Amino acid sequence: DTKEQRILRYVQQNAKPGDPQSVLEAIDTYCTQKEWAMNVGDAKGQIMDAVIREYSPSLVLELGAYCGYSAVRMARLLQPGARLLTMEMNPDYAAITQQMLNFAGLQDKVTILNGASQDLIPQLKKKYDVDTLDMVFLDHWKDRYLPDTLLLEKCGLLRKGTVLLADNVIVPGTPDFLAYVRGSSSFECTHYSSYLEYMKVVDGLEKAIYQGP
Ligand SMILES: CCNc1ncnc2c1ncn2[C@@H]1O[C@H](/C=C/CNC(=O)c2cc(-c3ccc(F)cc3)cc(O)c2O)[C@@H](O)[C@H]1O
Ligand SMILES: [Cl-]
Ligand SMILES: [Cl-]
Ligand SMILES: [Mg+2]
Repeated sequence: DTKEQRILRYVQQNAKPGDPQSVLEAIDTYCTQKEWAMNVGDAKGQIMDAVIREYSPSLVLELGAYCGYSAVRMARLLQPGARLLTMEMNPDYAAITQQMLNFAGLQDKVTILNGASQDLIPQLKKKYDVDTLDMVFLDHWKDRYLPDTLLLEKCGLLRKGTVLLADNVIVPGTPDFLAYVRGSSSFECTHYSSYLEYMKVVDGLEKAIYQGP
């Protein structure tokens, strides 16, 4: 058994099917009382909720689902008919995420794509019928934030006004990404200071809005 499987089982044993908030609470409780895990957490999660409500995106991409905590957060706030695509390379975690979303009742709003972002991003247009993305949440390996931002642009998936939202810009940090977006005329950036999930350690989210080529 893995820690990720243990989180899923705790939600199944302690939350209410079809109630996303109960799922989020259960995961937070497990990760605070039993075993830490790299979910975005409630502190940063409340900032993400405020961003999602401000922008009301019709199509969101998440890079790195993990166990589906942030996918539950985001999908529960989507307007009716809006959609989330979430990419997760680890097949075990992809299945956990699918089951988390099923449990929460959010499965009709989300598509969980099992594969690496560098493989799946170039397929979005033709295979997933994407035109452009309204919002992207970056939460995968930190050294892939910049490569994948640049791939998304190459592939034509960013429009003027696409909102990038990046986790962990302080801890662990993503120094190439952060320097790049902050220094580029192609992005307008805002920093939201917060705390690392389940810890009294400063972290933050970066919002970087694409300005066009
Ligand atoms: C290969 C790049 N493309 C990818 N495409 C799809 N899924 C990918 C990809 N990379 C990684 N994944 C998945 O994203 C997840 C990985 C995320 C990496 N995150 C972190 O390392 C992380 C780490 C911390 C952290 C902070 C403090 C610490 F002391 C220790 C760890 C906190 C966080 O919030 C984090 O997000 C996994 O589910 C992984 O399988
Ligand atoms: Cl998460
Ligand atoms: Cl937290
Ligand atoms: Mg993170």
